[PDB]
Amino acid sequence: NVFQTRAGCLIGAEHVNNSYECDIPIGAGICASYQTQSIIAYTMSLGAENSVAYSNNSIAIPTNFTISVTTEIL
Amino acid sequence: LIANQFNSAIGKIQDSLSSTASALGKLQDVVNQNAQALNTLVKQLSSNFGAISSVLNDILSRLDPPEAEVQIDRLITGRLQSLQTYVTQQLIRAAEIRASANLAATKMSECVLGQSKRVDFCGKGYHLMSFPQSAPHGVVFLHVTYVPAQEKNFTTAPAICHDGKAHFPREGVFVSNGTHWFVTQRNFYEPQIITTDNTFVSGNCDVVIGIVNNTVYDPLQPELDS
Amino acid sequence: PVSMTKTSVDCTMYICGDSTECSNLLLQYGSFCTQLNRALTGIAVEQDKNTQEVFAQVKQIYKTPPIKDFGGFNFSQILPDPSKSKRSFIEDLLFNKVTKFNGLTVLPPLLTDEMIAQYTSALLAGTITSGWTFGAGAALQIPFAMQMAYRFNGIGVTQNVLYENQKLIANQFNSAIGKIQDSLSSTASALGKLQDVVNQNAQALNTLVKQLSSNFGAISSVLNDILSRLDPPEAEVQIDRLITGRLQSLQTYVTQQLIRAAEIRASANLAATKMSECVLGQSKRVDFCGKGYHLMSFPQSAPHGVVFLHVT
Ligand SMILES: *[C@@H]1O[C@H](CO)[C@@H](O[C@@H]2O[C@H](CO)[C@@H](O)[C@H](O)[C@H]2NC(C)=O)[C@H](O)[C@H]1NC(C)=O
Ligand SMILES: *[C@@H]1O[C@H](CO)[C@@H](O[C@@H]2O[C@H](CO)[C@@H](O)[C@H](O)[C@H]2NC(C)=O)[C@H](O)[C@H]1NC(C)=O
Ligand SMILES: *[C@@H]1O[C@H](CO)[C@@H](O[C@@H]2O[C@H](CO)[C@@H](O)[C@H](O)[C@H]2NC(C)=O)[C@H](O)[C@H]1NC(C)=O
Ligand SMILES: *[C@@H]1O[C@H](CO)[C@@H](O[C@@H]2O[C@H](CO)[C@@H](O)[C@H](O)[C@H]2NC(C)=O)[C@H](O)[C@H]1NC(C)=O
Ligand SMILES: *[C@@H]1O[C@H](CO)[C@@H](O)[C@H](O)[C@H]1NC(C)=O
Ligand SMILES: *[C@@H]1O[C@H](CO)[C@@H](O)[C@H](O)[C@H]1NC(C)=O
Ligand SMILES: *[C@@H]1O[C@H](CO)[C@@H](O)[C@H](O)[C@H]1NC(C)=O
Repeated sequence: NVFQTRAGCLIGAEHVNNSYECDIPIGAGICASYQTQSIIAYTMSLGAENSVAYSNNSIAIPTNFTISVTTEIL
Repeated sequence: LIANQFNSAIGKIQDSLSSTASALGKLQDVVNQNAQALNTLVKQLSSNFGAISSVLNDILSRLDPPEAEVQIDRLITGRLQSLQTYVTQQLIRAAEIRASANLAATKMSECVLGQSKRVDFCGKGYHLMSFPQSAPHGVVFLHVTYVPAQEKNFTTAPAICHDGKAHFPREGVFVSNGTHWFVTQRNFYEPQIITTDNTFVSGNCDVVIGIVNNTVYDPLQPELDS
Repeated sequence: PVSMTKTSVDCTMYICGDSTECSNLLLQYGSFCTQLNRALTGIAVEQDKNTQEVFAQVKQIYKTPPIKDFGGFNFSQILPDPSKSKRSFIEDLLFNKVTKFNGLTVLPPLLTDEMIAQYTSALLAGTITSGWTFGAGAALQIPFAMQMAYRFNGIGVTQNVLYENQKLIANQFNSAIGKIQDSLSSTASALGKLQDVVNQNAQALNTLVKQLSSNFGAISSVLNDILSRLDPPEAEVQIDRLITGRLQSLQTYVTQQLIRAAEIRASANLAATKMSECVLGQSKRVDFCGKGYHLMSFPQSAPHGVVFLHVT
């Protein structure tokens, strides 16, 4: 069940082709995770790839609006 | 609607905090680092530092002064080194905490006592205000931000040609739903008929790339006709 | 500079490497070397937190449309090259201008260089196609000419100025980008700020390794030569001298690292603030975002740091 990486070699976690957000950092891209059960180690994903329809004459303008209230501890 | 959104968001802050305890990680890390440094300094008392035993009374008793002196001096060197390491760790940690305290002072004085345009200084999004809240060995803000949600496409154009003169919006942007043209503010859809009280003229059509053709209404013509 | 080298040092295998006698004797000094290991692990984690704070600011991963209709602005030098580590031209120039077994492991960074380059390319494409709305909320497309019109309206200059001088503006822009290319490729003394972080870490490590081969007042700077020559009683005195010396050296190095990492974290906080208030927006803070009236910025990654292009 071995799996060699760039940070060492991970004994006891299967390599998955998928890529979800980083759960347990490992090193050099890899990020472990526990999902149904077993522990998986993959290459973390930076986020949902989202192009934008940019033209030279198209725009986007909001109509509604949310008033969010975030919290910042210091 | 805005007041209801504000109250609902405050309630969500209440729920998040009252339920999940992993939100005060920063303050907890400060307290834990200090307590760990102190317990390490104390447990350093129970070390031999090479001496015959950590108990100073034991050394003083079981050895004559001429040699108990060198044993006790070795223990002194050990304990003094440990204490100096602790004081250096505290100096560095206090520099970092003062960095965070200057940051909190700046954040309170700009966010709370005013309204800062510095993006992502006062919570992701446009800033409205932010109320502080105390917390043990810290402070906690509630950055009331304004986020836009629902948008359409509205094919646009940089300016319009009415009588060969280029017309740019004084404060807004030209859009076209697919039927007619309108000038609206940039952050909230609010179309308005393109009158000369909203746009200003400059130059002509021979310059502005991507200009379009339309007639900008004038309120003075009907007042002259009537 | 944004991050340091995630160095880790093993107290035991450094001080008394491969000696149960020396290990046991060091054990009498208490939690000293556990303290050191915990400090260096704190530094090693803080480095990844620094890089995260600086770059990982965009929610999604935006990607420019292939139809490059940018009113004349070229942008090809900073957008990724799909034919390489998919980095941009100026990211590459920034790369190539920047240049043992004692428990001195060197952990790897958590965000690889290609993931860093993907992050800054996301930020760059979002900026290009949507101004600031992607940092203020959901990204709203808008033609680049109209965006630069907004920016011009920010510094107290009516839009018609741009809308009339667009071609001259695009020419000046592209020429300035080319000048940046030439400068970075010719006078490689521009990356001193990063190269000196690297040199300072290398010299700290070299001093730390040299200190291994000094007597500190003992008879032989080789623990094994001391062990294989003397009795336990005298060897204990000699080994005690060596342990004292090596531990003082290791503590000095770790304190230097703590101070330098505090400095680097100050610089990474400054880079995070700079990206948030400069890229993702348009700051009216004079001389904070380029000497002059500010228009926008474009981040470009670099080895252990970030590089902006303050378009003023
Ligand atoms: C803006 O968003 C609010 C929030 O979703 C919309 O109001 C909601 O409308 C639905 C329709 O039945 C109700 O069920 C919700 O209770 C409403 N929520 C709130 C907070 O009012 C609103 O319609 C949207 N548009 C405008 C113009 O306000
Ligand atoms: C807007 O309308 C004006 C006149 O109504 C157009 O002006 C003429 O357009 C034709 C066709 O492009 C040209 O050959 C002429 O030289 C223009 N000037 C005159 C005095 O005839 C103008 O082209 C229209 N613009 C758009 C974008 O439709
Ligand atoms: C953006 O700039 C690049 C660099 O000058 C342009 O690519 C060059 O194009 C010329 C002629 O088209 C060639 O001689 C160079 O070898 C090209 N350089 C590279 C690095 O490819 C590019 O054409 C410009 N973009 C636009 C839209 O004009
Ligand atoms: C404003 O400045 C620009 C840039 O210095 C001038 O544009 C250049 O003018 C020279 C000589 O007239 C030309 O050789 C260049 O090709 C022009 N473009 C660039 C990018 O250098 C411009 O003439 C100045 N005056 C104006 C716009 O009225
Ligand atoms: C993951 O990808 C590797 C090749 O990179 C392949 O050999 C393996 O079968 C894949 N496994 C899964 C579960 O997709
Ligand atoms: C209109 O905007 C939406 C974004 O909500 C986008 O998905 C769509 O492609 C746009 N329309 C066209 C014709 O591209
Ligand atoms: C804008 O894009 C359209 C669609 O490709 C193109 O026909 C036009 O030449 C472009 N430029 C202007 C100024 O409209």
